[PDB]
Amino acid sequence: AGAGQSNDSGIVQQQSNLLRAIEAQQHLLQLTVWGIKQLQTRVLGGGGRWMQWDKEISNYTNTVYRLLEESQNQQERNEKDLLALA
Amino acid sequence: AGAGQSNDSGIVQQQSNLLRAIEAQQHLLQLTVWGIKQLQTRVLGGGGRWMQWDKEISNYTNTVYRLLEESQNQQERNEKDLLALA
Amino acid sequence: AGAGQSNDSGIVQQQSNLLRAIEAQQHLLQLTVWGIKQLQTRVLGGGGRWMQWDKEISNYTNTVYRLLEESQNQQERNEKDLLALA
Repeated sequence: AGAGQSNDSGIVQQQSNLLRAIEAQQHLLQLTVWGIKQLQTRVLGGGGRWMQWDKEISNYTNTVYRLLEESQNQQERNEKDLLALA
Repeated sequence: AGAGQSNDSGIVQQQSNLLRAIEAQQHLLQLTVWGIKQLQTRVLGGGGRWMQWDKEISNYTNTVYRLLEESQNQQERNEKDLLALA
Repeated sequence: AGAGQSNDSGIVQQQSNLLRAIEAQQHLLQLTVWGIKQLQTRVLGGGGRWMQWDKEISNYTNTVYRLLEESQNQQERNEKDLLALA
């Protein structure tokens, strides 16, 4: 009962934790993309398949962004709902 | 009570969100591996430590895959169980 | 009721699953950083912006680590709390 609330609070906290981890990993991913681009641009050039790659990176980066936004909104909703619990 | 159900529904939705985010990040990871392979193959060759790297990438990619599969199954189970709630 | 416990157990299991996935992806990330470093060191050298990059990678890697540690602790707490449920 009170046991239930504490558990729920712990699970909601845990979702915040995991969201935070995925966010930091997204920044790591973008840092790796930067490094690869610095090498590809310098070593390879040249265009074409790398244009495919660039757009593919962009597409997936944007879906992660949208997912993280949706997850942020859901997190605040969940935290609000947790706080209204009897 | 009904408050509890809404919270639970929100937490389950949140797990789906995070699963989706991790899936998209996995695709980003594979895109970065592709780019690194394109450079390594071209610049470095050559074999050996990069064979270690390739198998290491494969091993970890496979555990993520298996984890995502297990997570998908768990998600459907959770969603089924949520729906059976009184 | 018992329905509630099973759901909660499923959600806690699901958090463990996602934590595991993020952990494996972190190892993949470090493997990609290794490969990029092997190319940058060989092709580019040279220092400076790559020193920025190295510290940036380090900073974010450390926050993921700390987040994963915090998430591990939260997971054990949640699992303990789940087990004390009536």
